[PDB]
Amino acid sequence: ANPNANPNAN
Amino acid sequence: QVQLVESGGGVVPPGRSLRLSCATSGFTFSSYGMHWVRQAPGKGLEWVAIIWYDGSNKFYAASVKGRFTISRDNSKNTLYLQMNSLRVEDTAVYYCARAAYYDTSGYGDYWGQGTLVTVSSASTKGPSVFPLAPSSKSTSGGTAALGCLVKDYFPEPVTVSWNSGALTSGVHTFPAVLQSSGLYSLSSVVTVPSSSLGTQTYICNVNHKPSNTKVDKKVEPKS
Amino acid sequence: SVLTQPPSVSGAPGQTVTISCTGGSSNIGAGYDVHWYQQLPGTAPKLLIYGNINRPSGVPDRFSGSKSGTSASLAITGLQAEDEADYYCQSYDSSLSGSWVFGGGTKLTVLGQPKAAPSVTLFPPSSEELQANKATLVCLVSDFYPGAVTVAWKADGSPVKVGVETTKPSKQSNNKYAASSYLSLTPEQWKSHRSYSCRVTHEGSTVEKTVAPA
Repeated sequence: ANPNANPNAN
Repeated sequence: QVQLVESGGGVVPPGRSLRLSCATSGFTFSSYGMHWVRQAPGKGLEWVAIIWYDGSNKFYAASVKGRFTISRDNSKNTLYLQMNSLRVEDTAVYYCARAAYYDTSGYGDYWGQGTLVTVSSASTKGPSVFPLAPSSKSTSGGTAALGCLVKDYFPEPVTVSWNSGALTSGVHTFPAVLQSSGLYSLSSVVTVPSSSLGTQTYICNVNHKPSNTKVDKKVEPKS
Repeated sequence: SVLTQPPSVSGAPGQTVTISCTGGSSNIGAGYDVHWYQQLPGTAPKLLIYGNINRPSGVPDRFSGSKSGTSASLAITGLQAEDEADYYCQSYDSSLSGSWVFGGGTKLTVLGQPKAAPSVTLFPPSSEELQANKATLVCLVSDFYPGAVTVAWKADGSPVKVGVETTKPSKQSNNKYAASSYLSLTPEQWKSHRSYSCRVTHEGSTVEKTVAPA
């Protein structure tokens, strides 16, 4: 669980 | 065409619950992560929470974890923030923001207009209105300052007029202070000809809709 | 704030101003991108700079970002009145549990008007408030520019901290500023001093108004 990971489809 | 429209804010006592909503249009809602951010009156921005586009992940600020839940309804293009166990320190404008991402961190490319959450244990109370009487030494050239002190009301707002809206020239109504009691006070002052103080009546009209109270206070010269 | 910004910057129209944002080795030093937001008074933040240096297409060419080591900076050239706002830098910190960290913000003032000294009016407690067993001194400050003031209270020449509440300056119709300060006393405190003063400092210069129970 990385809160800085891309949270979008693209 | 990108719209983020928030609702759900208002005044609640500590330990109560509120749900905020962020209704979106103009983009494919289900393709985007969304954030909540808050700002205490007069202070900086504080990130609150994120939800993934697919709802696979949710993260929270330490300051709200255990109390707030972020959620989304893709069929309604709507983001929610469930706020439980509200504390006075949760008082803030809450913003929703569309997630964007660059290379090594994220940012918010579109923001809602904000909704104000006020957490207070103060109860609805109409103001006490005291006259601020003008000088009998004429003080400040041919012009006297007189006013009304609007003390210990809750919540905002109050409106003030003079002589039922017929006196607007030289009126200054000051923004309220918030006291340690949780109640507001404000003042309105009007600058008038000293020569009028004999012949002209000055009445401040104070309206406090939240308590269904109106006060009309006559302000008479001292000697 | 993980990210340190100057509380305030100012400049005159046409000037260049720079707003710094200082982090550390787990945020800006770690290579996590920095972004900037503009917040016009009473409005939501708006994206100004993303990925350290990029302007959204809607942002004028007067706004630019740079990043070196543990620091980022926003530069505004050709300063205009419309630029008067709070500016926030934003990144990510691997040593904290949130998606975003913010700077504390920088208030940008555009000095677009001549200096204007404050008008000060001090009212004593009304005999009705006293006759209702309370006492409020009211110090009303108006028509000053820029919108920074200090208000201090004195009882017989001695400073009073307890019972004071002061509003932040608020902009008027004429683009000058107003503020108010209240001092809450017992009628006993009011009657037990020869005088009270409201002392208003604006750009190093002070107006003091006194009232006397007398």
